[PDB]
Amino acid sequence: PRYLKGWLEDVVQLSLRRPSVHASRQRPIISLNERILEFNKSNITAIIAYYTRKSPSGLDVERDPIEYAKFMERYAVGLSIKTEEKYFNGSYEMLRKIASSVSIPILMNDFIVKESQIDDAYNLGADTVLLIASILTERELESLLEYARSYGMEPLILINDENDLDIALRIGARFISIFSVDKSKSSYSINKENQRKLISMIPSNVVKVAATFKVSERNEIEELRKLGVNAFLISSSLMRNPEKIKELIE
Repeated sequence: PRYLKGWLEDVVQLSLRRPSVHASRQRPIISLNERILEFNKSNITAIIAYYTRKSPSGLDVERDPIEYAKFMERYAVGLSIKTEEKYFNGSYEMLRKIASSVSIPILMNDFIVKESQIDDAYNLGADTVLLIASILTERELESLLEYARSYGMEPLILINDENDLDIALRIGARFISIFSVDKSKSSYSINKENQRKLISMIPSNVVKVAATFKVSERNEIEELRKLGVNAFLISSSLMRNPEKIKELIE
């Protein structure tokens, strides 16, 4: 992986030594990028529900993962499950349990640094994974992207700046996420103004995911929609009331 230091390079090598898992999916892949485009054709607001048990930035407990997934299943275009163990309190069993009880695209949100994690994701039932360009070399990101595609998994590529986006687009990325739920570490670089900037630099063909900032004003959403954003990544902690989810969903 690229030159990382501090907190991130730690969880990065934690992933490198993460023991592979033996399991087998009990349902095939349900494509996330493709389900978003169909949500688009029908003008359904495509919301990827972002779920983590605990977080380092915001130290707060969560509600039952299985119960939450069963709930969001009728609304979200897909679910993003944080499987990192140390800082985010996720686990592979949690992912396997969610992928078994739900029939909508599941995205494994973790720090993928080797092909076995991708095998892990496929075998645990995830429908795709998160690939972070700012963590992998252009070499590793091209390879991993191919590995996942062989499984039939079109990964969502996280980019945080024009640099990451150049790397991603040249290796042929077809599914991209401008920013994530939390606002980076270099942080002011991560704002609403830079986000539209990065979005306009993405080819109309690419499926674009925008990490929303403020959920409630629908005119941040229907505005990003006009700039081509296909789906929105939203923290679970802002989607608990069904009627409110509907207000977002139209």
